Amino acid sequence: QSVLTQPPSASGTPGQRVTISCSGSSSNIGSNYVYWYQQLPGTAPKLLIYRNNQRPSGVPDRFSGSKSGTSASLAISGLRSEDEADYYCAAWDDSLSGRVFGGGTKLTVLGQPKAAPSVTLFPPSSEELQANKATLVCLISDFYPGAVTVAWKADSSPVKAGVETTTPSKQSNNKYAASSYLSLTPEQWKSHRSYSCQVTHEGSTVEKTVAP
Amino acid sequence: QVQLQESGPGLVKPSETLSLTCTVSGGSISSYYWSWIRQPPGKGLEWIGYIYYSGSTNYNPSLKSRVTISVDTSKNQFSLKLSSVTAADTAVYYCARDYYQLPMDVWGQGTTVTVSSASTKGPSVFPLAPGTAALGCLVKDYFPEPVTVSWNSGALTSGVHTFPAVLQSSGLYSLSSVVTVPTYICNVNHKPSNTKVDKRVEPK
Amino acid sequence: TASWFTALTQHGKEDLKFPRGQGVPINTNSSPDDQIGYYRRATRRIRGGDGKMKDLSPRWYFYYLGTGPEAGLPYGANKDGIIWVATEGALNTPKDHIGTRNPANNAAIVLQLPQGTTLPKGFYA
Repeated sequence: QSVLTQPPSASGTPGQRVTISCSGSSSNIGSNYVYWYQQLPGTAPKLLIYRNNQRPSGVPDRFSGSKSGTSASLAISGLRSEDEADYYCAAWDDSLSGRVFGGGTKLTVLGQPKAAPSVTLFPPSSEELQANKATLVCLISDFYPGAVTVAWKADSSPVKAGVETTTPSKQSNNKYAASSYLSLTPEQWKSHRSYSCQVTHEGSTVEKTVAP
Repeated sequence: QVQLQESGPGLVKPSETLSLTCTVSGGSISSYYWSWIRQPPGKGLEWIGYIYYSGSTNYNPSLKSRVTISVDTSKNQFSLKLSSVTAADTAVYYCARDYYQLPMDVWGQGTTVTVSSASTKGPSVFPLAPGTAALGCLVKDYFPEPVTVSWNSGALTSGVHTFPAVLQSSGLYSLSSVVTVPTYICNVNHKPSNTKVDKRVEPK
Repeated sequence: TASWFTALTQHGKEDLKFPRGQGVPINTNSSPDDQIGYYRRATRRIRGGDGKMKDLSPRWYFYYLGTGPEAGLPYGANKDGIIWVATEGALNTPKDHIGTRNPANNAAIVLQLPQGTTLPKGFYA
């Protein structure tokens, strides 16, 4: 090898232990140090382990690293929901004369209660309708798990075109939130007598209606 | 105390040359190793190279054909030069430092750079009129990323969620920022077009 | 610090010297062309329990030719604290393909000299 191979995902129950693997060759792990990094969504990587098993100041002592042969491992005891992040292994490579990363491992911590989403549908602004444009903004937030389907209705009629939607992302209180947009010409907004945003999650469904 | 900050272009036409620089405040260049790391949207990290004593260099051989990293001890900064940039070079670019035995112990915020023939365009912002109500403002039609949205000059943070932008078929981005509250003016900042636009949120 | 090998401690009072053809640390991943470089002396200041500064035994670090703190020094350039070594049959070329060591990447190699190497007085591992 000349690259580092990690499993793409991992998960575990809080309060317990989970480990992440990292496989390399004699040119990297088999000859040099291994270091680990944690990357929370939207942030830069943070050094967790250096020199195979040493902990920088501030890193919780529940993080533990090890190396043997051409493989390295990152152990996490007493799992906490705040440990949900991406984890990278990295090492120097003598063949490439450069530093090489692993693919990364998505860690998912479980045990979070299931919460219903809060959906808000916005009408087009008067300023937007002035510029001969009209957009419906359906905002979804405060739900777990992160599975959601959005349906748009135009006077009890389904609408497929002009629908753009986002993938559920994490918010500050460690829940999920997503948004959906409905591009519309001003005539169509005034034309129909009602527009609806239908969000389905855990089978439950919330529907918000807007009319000019 | 040591903090890093990347700066440079947010958009570069294909086949041109990417040129970012990183400014070190709270410490000096000294004899430390100063790296460049990039990460495409949704993908993994990739090490570009670092520079250290006597301006010595080490590059990832995959990018070695096109990369050039320099340092300037006077300005307390080091720069990246990536030539003949393709679409595969669109990523968030980080600078980092190796402090003796701790590699890449301090990172910068990372600056988003996109490679595209399209031109920069400032966004059109529109108010999202409203025991707890929700309000916000719509950042529509802009290129490229990112757009940073503050609320009441950064004084409002609680209940604020700036959703990830959406990519329309026209090639323009659009997002929305929302605040939960029982005067509110959102501030939109588009660096690539140098536009700071504020908007009142008038109830209806 | 940036040296690929450990230090050679100076216990006595004389400085580090080697006859011609000796002094180069063994490196399996280097070619007979590479076996040529220099040593560099360094002293240390310690603070004992007496609260008074004390000098420790000086240490010498090997650096391949054209690399390290004296990378821009030609072989044989007389200077106190720097001595030169070479194995017969090695080229006088800066070995930047070997470079220096990053303490964040790997450890320092245990400095080993082959059997039959002559060390001055006060020098022993």
